[PDB]
This record gives sequence, C-alpha cells and structure tokens, in this order.
Amino acid sequence: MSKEPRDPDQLYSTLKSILQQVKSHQSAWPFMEPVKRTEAPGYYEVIRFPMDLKTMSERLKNRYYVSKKLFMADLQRVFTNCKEYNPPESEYYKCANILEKFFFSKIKEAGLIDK
Repeated sequence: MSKEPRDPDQLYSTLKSILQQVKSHQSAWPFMEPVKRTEAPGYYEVIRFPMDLKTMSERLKNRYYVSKKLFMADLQRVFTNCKEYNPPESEYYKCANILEKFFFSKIKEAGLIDK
C-alpha cells in the first residue's frame, strides 16, 4: 500500500509512512537508531543530533515533524549529518544517497517538496 493524503492532520500519517518506507529500505540500517559513543567514530563532536529514523519518528508521532521544511530538514539531517562525518567508505555514503533518493520519491507522496 502507499500513503498519499492531502491535509495537515493527514500529513502525520504520511510523514510517518515515508518513515516506515525509508527505514524499510535496504540502506536505512545505519539510521534505524541513535549512534553510540564507542561505535560512532565521534558523532558527539560533529553530529550532536542527526535525528536518525528512530528519533525523528518519535517526534513525528505527534506534530514535531510536519511542515514541509520540518520533515525535509529532519530527513536531510539524517543523510547530511551521516555523510558529513563519514568519508568515502563504500556503503555508508551510498545508503544515505540511496535512502535519501528513496525519501524524495516518498516525499512527493506527501507534497512536502512541492512549492
């Protein structure tokens, strides 16, 4: 099934649907939770709050992320922040690329990238 409403309140269920569709991708595995202190190279020094697909969703549970620039910056924050402290590894920058591209395709279902 796909989500594609056209209202403010209905957007909560669509932005979250895009979350379930983005986290379900084969590249959201590095964004399905909050980084760590011993596993993360150093997100506490360059990426304080990247808002992966788990924290941004926790806020989207109500209305924290539902205003075009709010849902976009949140996801773009996951991809951007993740790539920022991630050199040309191999699947890290790729997945964020992929998933990000998958998000945009899902955004148009909500109408957030629209003008």
